[PDB]
Amino acid sequence: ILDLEELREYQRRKRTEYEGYLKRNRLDMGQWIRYAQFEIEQHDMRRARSIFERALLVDSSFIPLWIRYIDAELKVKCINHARNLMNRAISTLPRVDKLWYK
RNA sequence: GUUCGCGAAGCUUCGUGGACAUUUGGUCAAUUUGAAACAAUACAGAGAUGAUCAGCAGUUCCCCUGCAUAAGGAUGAACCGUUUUACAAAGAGAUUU
Ligand SMILES: [Mg+2]
Repeated sequence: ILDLEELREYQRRKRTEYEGYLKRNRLDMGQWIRYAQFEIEQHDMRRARSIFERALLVDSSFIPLWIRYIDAELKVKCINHARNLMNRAISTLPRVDKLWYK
């Protein structure tokens, strides 16, 4: 991964692969988090955010996804957004203990 | 042009007022640059399983043939890979205040 174009090519390919894996097992939720992580690594915060949102939409009742997303939000010192996300999660799911605790 | 009236010249001819009839067609403009596919060459090449082979489905932001809610398409196409956290409790040893 020397040049920018090379990176783009790599990244693009990876994204495509992820998409392919999703299209079959949309309801997986491990894959989605992996994808999100990858996006985060790539330092495209938008993309990562989108992916997480998509995952949530697929399976709202999946705490791990929520928590990982929150972590990601916090990781990038983007607290306000993270806070909002947390609030949303709480609204969605009150009787799960964990979100509140987080 | 048709004509039904008026006014001048010789029923014939000019000059007039009316009535009749009244707004088409274009999502488009004629060769490369607004998107057809097969074919061809080269290169490989055939689902499980040790091998050979049948058929059926399944997922999809892939379609094709088919009148088709028949049927058929390489098991029609891509799926075979990546896969480290709602993560705590107990015990032992070490440096810092
Ligand atoms: Mg066959």
